[PDB]
Formats: sequence, C-alpha cells, structure tokens
Amino acid sequence: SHMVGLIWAQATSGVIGRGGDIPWRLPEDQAHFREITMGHTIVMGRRTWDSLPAKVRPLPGRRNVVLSRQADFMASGAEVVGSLEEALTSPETWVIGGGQVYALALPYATRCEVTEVDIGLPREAGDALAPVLDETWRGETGEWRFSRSGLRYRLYSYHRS
Ligand SMILES: Nc1ncnc2c1ncn2[C@@H]1O[C@H](COP(=O)(O)OP(=O)(O)O)[C@@H](O)[C@H]1OP(=O)(O)O
Repeated sequence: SHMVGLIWAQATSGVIGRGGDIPWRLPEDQAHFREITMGHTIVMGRRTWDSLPAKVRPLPGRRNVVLSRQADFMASGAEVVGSLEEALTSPETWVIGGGQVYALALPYATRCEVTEVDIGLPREAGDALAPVLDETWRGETGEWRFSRSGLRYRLYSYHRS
C-alpha cells in the first residue's frame, strides 16, 4: 500500500519500557501519539494488544491491526493479520510496538516520530529498547520543552526514501 511510520517514546538511553510500564508519566506524549496516529492505521504485536486495558483497546478513531500467528485470536474491534506485509496494506500505517514488530517493520518504514524524554535510565537486562536508526535517516530534532509536571521532552521527526 504505502506510508509506513514507526512511533515511540524513549529515555535518552533508548529505554522505552521497564517492568512492563512506560517508565515516566507524560500526558503531553499521549496527546502527541494521538495527533500523529489519528485517522490512520495502527499496527501492534499481539503481546502489545494483550497489555492494553480491556476498555481502552481498540484505540478509537484509528484502524487497529494486531499481528499474531494465531488464526483464532480475538481482538474485539480490531482486525488480526498473520504477516507484517498484510498489516501494511493501508494507505498510512503507524507501527506502535513492540520490539518484535518494530524489528519486522523497520525495513519498510520511511518515517519515525519519536519523543525523547530527558530522564537518565541506563539500559538494564529486560528493558524494552528503541529501534536503532542510522545515518540514512534525516530530519528534525526539536527544542526541549517542559511538560506541565516539569518533565522535559523533545520531538524527532525523521524520514528516508
Ligand atoms: N513473523 C510473525 N508473524 C506473525 N505474528 C508475529 C510474527 N512475529 C511476531 N508476531 C506476533 O507478535 C507477538 C509479539 O508482540 P509484540 O511485538 O507486541 O511483543 P514484544 O513487545 O514482547 O516484542 C508475537 O508473540 C506474535 O503473536 P502470537 O504470540 O500471538 O503468535
């Protein structure tokens, strides 16, 4: 189909999750995730889907796609696909996690929307980590700003052909 993006929020070290939680509290990043994904397709792995609250999934106003090897998986209000390539048939897709799906998706992706949270969390065994980019990606790293709580963050908007 077409435009494949990745979206995530990471500490400066690349930690995106620890102990099965987002490792900070940042409502403005929830607003940012909505504004990027709203009206488009989101793709997630089955474990990510399983971790969302029952009354929160599917995320509203977006086509939710769950990748699973299980043909009988129940993702009420979403659709389930059994290959990544089938999950990218939409005109605009944002891959939202987790690490297994980001690995599969990275070769197809031509945009990354990232939030860096200014927090010092050196990586530990078991952490969920950010996809690793390289020098063929280009774009803007925004200015630091404070959240309402005083937590600082900035935005990356990168692209490649
Ligand atoms: N090549 C592939 N084909 C189909 N489904 C896949 C896949 N790779 C990953 N998945 C699914 O995506 C799941 C992992 O989800 P995730 O990426 O959210 O997890 P994690 O955050 O642990 O990396 C896999 O366990 C698998 O779902 P099932 O266990 O239900 O089969």
